[PDB]
Amino acid sequence: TFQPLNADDVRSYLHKAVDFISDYYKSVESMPVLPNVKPGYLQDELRASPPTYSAPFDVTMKELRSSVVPGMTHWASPNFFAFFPSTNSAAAIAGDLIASAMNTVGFTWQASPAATEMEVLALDWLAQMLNLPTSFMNGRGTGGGVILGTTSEAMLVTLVAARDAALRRSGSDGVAGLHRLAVYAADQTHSTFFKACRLAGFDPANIRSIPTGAETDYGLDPARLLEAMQADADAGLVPTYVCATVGTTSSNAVDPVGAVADVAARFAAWVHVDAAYAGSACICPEFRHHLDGVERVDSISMSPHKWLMTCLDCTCLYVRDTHRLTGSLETNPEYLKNHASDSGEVTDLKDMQVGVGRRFRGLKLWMVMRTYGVAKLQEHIRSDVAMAKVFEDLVRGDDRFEVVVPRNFALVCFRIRAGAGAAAATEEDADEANRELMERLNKTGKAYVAHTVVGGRFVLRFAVGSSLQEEHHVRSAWELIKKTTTEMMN
Amino acid sequence: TFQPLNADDVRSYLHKAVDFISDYYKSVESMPVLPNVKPGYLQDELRASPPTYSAPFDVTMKELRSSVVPGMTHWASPNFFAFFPSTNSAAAIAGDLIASAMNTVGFTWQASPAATEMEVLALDWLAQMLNLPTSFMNRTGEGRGTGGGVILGTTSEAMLVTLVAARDAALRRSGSDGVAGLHRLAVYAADQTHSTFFKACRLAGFDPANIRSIPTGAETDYGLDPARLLEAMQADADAGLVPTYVCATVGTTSSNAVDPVGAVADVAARFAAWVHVDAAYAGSACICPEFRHHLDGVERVDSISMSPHKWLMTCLDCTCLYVRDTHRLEVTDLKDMQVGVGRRFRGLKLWMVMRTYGVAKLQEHIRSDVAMAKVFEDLVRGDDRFEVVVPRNFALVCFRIRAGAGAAAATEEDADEANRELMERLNKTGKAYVAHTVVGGRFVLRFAVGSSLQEEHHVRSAWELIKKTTTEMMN
Ligand SMILES: *Cc1c(COP(=O)(O)O)cnc(C)c1O
Ligand SMILES: *Cc1c(COP(=O)(O)O)cnc(C)c1O
Ligand SMILES: [Ca+2]
Ligand SMILES: [Ca+2]
Ligand SMILES: [Ca+2]
Ligand SMILES: [Ca+2]
Repeated sequence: TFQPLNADDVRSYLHKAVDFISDYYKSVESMPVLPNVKPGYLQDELRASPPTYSAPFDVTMKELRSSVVPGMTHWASPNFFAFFPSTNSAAAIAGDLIASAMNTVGFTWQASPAATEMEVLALDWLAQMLNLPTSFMNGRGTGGGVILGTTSEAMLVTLVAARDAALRRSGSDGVAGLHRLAVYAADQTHSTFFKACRLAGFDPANIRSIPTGAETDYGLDPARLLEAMQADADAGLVPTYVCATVGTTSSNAVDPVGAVADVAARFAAWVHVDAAYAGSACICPEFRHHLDGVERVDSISMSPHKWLMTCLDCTCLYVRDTHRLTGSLETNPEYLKNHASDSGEVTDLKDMQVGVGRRFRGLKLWMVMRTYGVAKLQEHIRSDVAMAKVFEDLVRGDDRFEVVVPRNFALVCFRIRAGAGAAAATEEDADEANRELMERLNKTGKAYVAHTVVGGRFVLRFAVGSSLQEEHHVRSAWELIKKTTTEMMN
Repeated sequence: TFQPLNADDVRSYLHKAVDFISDYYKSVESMPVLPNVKPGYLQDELRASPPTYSAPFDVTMKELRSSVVPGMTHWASPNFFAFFPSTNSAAAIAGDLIASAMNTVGFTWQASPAATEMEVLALDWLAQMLNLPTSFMNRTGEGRGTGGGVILGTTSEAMLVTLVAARDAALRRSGSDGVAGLHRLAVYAADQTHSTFFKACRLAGFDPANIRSIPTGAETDYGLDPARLLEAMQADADAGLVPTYVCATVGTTSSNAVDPVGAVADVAARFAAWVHVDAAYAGSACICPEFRHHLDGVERVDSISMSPHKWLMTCLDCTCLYVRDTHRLEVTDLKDMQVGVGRRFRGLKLWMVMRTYGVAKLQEHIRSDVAMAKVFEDLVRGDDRFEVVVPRNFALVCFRIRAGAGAAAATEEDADEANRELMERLNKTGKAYVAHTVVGGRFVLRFAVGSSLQEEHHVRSAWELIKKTTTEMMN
């Protein structure tokens, strides 16, 4: 008699959720971006124990509005300027809602053919937008792709494939040889790469974080990479894997992809390109040069759930040889066996990821591309970049401020210059002035700004592109920075 | 001038999705559970390249109805009897829809306080339903517990991150220079533990030579024999290897065997090995007192996982990992014990399920699935041509046509072929989806009760179809 998917409840709960969402988008800008709660508030307000009895879903939604929403940081706010925006769209939310309701589990093709074939089709469409070489999709090709939750999983599975190949060819006695494998990335590489290395069992003493400096705009210098890898090879270590980043998290530095692949090829090392954020911009011809050389790397990942209007989670991994991944990741449990899998004519996507089950993530990505089309997706990239250029040129027109690195995409790095005011004579002073500025913009509730460290300096990041954000939001943000800065001097 | 979240599109697209969903549940039983498509069907229906121009969302929805839905396997069907059902609820779907619209990333408490606290809260609520010791809890009623939890994507992820924590702890215990001593670490699980666990062991860098799959037999109903485990671990310790981690499963995938948790924890304690309980499916049943005995001894293990996205009415992804006494590793989940950093607000839908329906309805949800499974099991036991292969512990029944049922099921090899034929004929009708396993070297049909729209009459009707089909086979 209890039917959790009864027709009446399905329609009314979801209608109430849609009403909440409409109200939320109309009212989010008026809320403070950052909340004013203390750790532990939530269990105080909800209770410590689940209710014994049921409640009308209107009560659940009231507690959502009363206790959850006021304790949120509003990533959807047009005044959220931190990290990178989680850009979103009605088509993507619609697609994920439909996937959640059908709730298929696509470990094998047979487990739901449409879920796997649409994932393959969405990956292929995106590869076409990105102008990936045909070696990255799939009649003799060996390339292909998989949608994963995170860049970390994409790093982990390619690290495992590279690890297993290095151990096999170098003659390791089982994993006795694992302590001789070495891996390489610039010191601007996201911290999650180094964690994935540790997960896969690489020795922390052999995880090389290569220094970068202002001379290359903090991109990886391939001469410094070659020297590190050669020194390891001369010491009896096995260079195994290099991560190059296009669009680093701190300052949007860009590693030279082709030059890195050429260096790594001297050692037969795996090369993965992390383009989690800036990959989406490469659907535009004027940005596609940042991926030159990708035809010589082993794998590349990017996240539509950053800059391609697809809600979390959605990270796309492309490899030139899927057999290298399935060799490490495949299983063949009896209860999943089926004629299609046996035939070799399908790829079961459990064999391209860590886990077994998986959501129908292909649906929302296809719905975004199918509904909006390439031209609109390109104009979405370009309008975000143009807003960022407005903000950069505003920073450059005020001699109290400096733009710390060149702007490649929609992120501007800036700070209060030294010698800008009495409260910033030295550069250690200017450091504390910028920290004060940031904490003052955040208490306002009309901004969320977070910082980074660029060449030993305290720097404010301004990451443009929250989906609700328009040009006037960025200009008003500039006025608020200017205004707050003046009040700090006197 | 293009606004992807403009008010008109948000309402109209979502209302069209809700209409599709309402229609889907009302009509999914009339569709064949398994589709009649061949590999590659989709690229013959839809365009090969992404469109340059935009299209009305109605066109997108028409292609979903015309080309996607006909190629799906309907997990939501009441006649879906395979694997474990992905049980679901209006509250869970609503919660995941709201999470997608807010679209926050909770990689720190500050990156969204409500999101981190709600995940912690949802985990602490479920821990109470499971009657876990406070050593697995973050907050208690008036203070703090000594443990913690995190909401992960898969049971495989839970195994991987606990394997990594145990691996690193054993390397320090054994004075390894970095990973130099990794080749000495051994790991253990029954041969009925999911193959994804042995894959996770290889992912974490354990040596294939040291990954132990312990044989099980019918004498323990394919549960792990702790004496066999002790023998294997003692042998490795005597050879200079370091016993590092044991996985005990409550409700194995193939036949729902149950490993003896407390006995496994005691054997493993003699070597200081990490013990993880995998209760991906059966964990949800342990919110009922008549099932909670299966978790006796959990106070002595190191970690336990279960997946609400199997049997607790929460759509994928939702796997809960609990770790005891996390100091050995203000209000935060164990964010370092996941593969990635930035992922969805998974806790909202889990809280909405518990807050909207309550503990009593969740328990009756478990009990009424088990009662349907018992009905099916008694129907099978009442027909001499069939046998129930192992005792039914939860809502999965394993059965087969036995040898001697007919002239076409004379030898045990013939019964194997007849069971495969029965399965394929059932699936061809579109009125069922059944899949198989192998138990004690015999081909066995699984019957997994619990798809959310499924009622008792669906189960009785499936049994009549099984009888009808078997009769037509034996001529
Ligand atoms: C966003 C970001 C990541 C995030 O990694 P996850 O594992 O998905 O959380 C990694 N690399 C770059 C360059 C990023 O911008
Ligand atoms: C579900 C199942 C698994 C597989 O889990 P994933 O979440 O798909 O990785 C592992 N163990 C058991 C007992 C299962 O039922
Ligand atoms: Ca195969
Ligand atoms: Ca924009
Ligand atoms: Ca209190
Ligand atoms: Ca039920």
